Amino acid sequence: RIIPRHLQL
Amino acid sequence: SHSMRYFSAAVSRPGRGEPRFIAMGYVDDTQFVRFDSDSASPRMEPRAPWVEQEGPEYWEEETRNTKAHAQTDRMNLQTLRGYYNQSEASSHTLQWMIGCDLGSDGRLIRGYERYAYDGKDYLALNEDLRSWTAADTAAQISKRKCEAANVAEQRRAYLEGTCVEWLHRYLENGKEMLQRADPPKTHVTHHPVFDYEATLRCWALGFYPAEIILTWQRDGEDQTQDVELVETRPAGDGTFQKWAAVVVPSGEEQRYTCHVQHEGLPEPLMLRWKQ
Amino acid sequence: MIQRTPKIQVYSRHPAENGKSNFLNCYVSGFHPSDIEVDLLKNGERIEKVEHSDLSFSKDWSFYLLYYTEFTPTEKDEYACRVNHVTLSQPKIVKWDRDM
Ligand SMILES: [Cl-]
Ligand SMILES: [Cl-]
Ligand SMILES: [Co+2]
Repeated sequence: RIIPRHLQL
Repeated sequence: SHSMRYFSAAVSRPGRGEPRFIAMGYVDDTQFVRFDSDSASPRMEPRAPWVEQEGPEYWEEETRNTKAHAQTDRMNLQTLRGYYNQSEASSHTLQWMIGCDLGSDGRLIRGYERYAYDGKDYLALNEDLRSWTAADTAAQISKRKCEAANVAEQRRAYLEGTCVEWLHRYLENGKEMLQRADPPKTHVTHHPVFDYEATLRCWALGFYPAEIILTWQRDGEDQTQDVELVETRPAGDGTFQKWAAVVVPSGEEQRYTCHVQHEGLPEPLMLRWKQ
Repeated sequence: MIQRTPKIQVYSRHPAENGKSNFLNCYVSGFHPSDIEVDLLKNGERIEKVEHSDLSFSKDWSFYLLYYTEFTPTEKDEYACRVNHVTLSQPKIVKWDRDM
């Protein structure tokens, strides 16, 4: 299960 | 000991199209899911049999979220290009890794999340999963951004909840492939030179996981200093290989013993060349 | 920028025997950036239909790939791996030594 969102850098 | 990891790589290629985005999930050393923006029809795809049983809702949700990651990362590529005032014509690489480690009791021992830009550490979530470490003055902008949004809270929630829970599920579903401990097949090879010296090569084959220790003993002493050790490599069938070689004086082969240590092993074994 | 030249290993999946078809592997790792060219050669002859695992990367961020293809060892047949990368002024060739 991948984490829902990627971080906004 | 077990772990689950997800990795991603966003690679810009000005003049050759939109940045390529690949994402993949691993359980220990086994890849089980893969997404590639260069695919005819981008989507999260299975890479291990034990994840193929997940229903359409799972794949639909994984693919949707991963497509979102790709869009966020393409945007990241270009925020960082700005941060470093880099040329619009230049190519760059943004890598990500997130994961949870489970101890031998099965509960979380550690989680992460880190980023690298052009092969250099950029931003990392600290062990306490509540703070961040920026590698430079650009990353400090990202760090301040994450802190202001209290995002660590959400990353920690995933690492402590979802990550652990699903790792436990995959471990059970792919129990035969994942919770297995092949021991390596071992043997030593002899390679003479004429009267003076011979190379003894200690082989470790068909083992899993990749973690292994190989060491040479001469009457009970490590030789590390003069031992050539190759990087552990994949056989191609789901197992790994590795060898350690040592040049010894001809006639004293029997004085050397190889020490192999692998989890599938019930007791560290000791090999000695057969004449 | 960071530049890491590829580490290369050429080996077979199972012990070399002359006559038995086996698997010729060329493990390329520790490189960056990710762009890379890899060919498996047979007596200098570029082998077709060669496959490769999915592009991935290690904990240290360096990339790695595994190129492979079925083959049959021979006392006369020389197998090697040709690799080109931005870090290389010219393509690099590593010959398959059944003893390594
Ligand atoms: Cl450079
Ligand atoms: Cl540099
Ligand atoms: Co440089």
